[PDB]
Amino acid sequence: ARSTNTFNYATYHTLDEIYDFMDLLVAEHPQLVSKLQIGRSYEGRPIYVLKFSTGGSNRPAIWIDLGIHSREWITQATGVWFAKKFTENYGQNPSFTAILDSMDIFLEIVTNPNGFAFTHSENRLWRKTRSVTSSSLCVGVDANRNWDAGFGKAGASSSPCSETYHGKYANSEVEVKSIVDFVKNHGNFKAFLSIHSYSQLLLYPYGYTTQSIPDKTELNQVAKSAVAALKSLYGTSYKYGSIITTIYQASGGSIDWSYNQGIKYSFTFELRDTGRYGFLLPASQIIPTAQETWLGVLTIMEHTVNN
Ligand SMILES: O=C(O)C[C@@H](Cc1ccccc1)C(=O)O
Ligand SMILES: [Zn+2]
Repeated sequence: ARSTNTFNYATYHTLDEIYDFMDLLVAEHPQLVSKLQIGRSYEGRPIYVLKFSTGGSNRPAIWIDLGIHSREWITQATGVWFAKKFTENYGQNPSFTAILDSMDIFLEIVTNPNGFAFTHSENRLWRKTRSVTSSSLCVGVDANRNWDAGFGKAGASSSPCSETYHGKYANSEVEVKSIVDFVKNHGNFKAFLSIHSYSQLLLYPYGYTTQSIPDKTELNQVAKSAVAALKSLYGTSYKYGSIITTIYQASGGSIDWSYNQGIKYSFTFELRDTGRYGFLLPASQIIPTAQETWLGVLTIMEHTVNN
């Protein structure tokens, strides 16, 4: 509340709490972390990315996004945690310190502000954006169906009323469009991670096609390593594989897009649990989720810095 050291990481926060946190952290580590506004959401809320950097030109960078699907509250919670941890581990953890010395990290905690507000406001289980319009009384697009990676194919609904609506066209949602433009403009991203919940999966491309990525052996071996890492803390068991194979065919997904942009290291995480609590994971499992997912992510990032 008064400092990032006083913020309660073991509870779920609202939008303004999260935003105010961002500003604290920036304040406490001005040499390490910047706040960027890459856009504004459908209902005009600012969209923020934290950049963690030790300097340099346009260093290779790591993208992380959380909270694309608003009801997956454990993601935004992990995101806050990550932010602090980056600030904590730099100069303490030799590994993490080798990473930031050579790459930047871009973290988007609340990818989907509007639907986030709406989960607190009115329906806890809202998933989509809050876009309106057209020949529909139904609001919102499945932002993780809106990307230009086999847009509109099977694995997404063309019904506005659908929980998996894909929207009117690829990149129609300003929440997506804004990441698209920013990553295309940066042009030096090496990894692209998107955090979801639940069902404990680590996923690489594709979702939209049966076709194998050419990097399949590496990304699988990376996935494998990551999963092994994560499990090490608390013994949380994760399955890994390509989307379509592991979860289901899904079109217009983040990772397919990123990967098609030449960002080799594209992974999505589906965090705890497996169905016991589902989206309404207990405040008590925040920290132990964050810690373990951490190791998973840190393993991807070391692989990244190394190849
Ligand atoms: O919602 C989730 O957590 C599941 C996620 C499966 C997915 C992963 C990566 C890419 C595309 C689709 C989705 O349905 O968006
Ligand atoms: Zn999701």
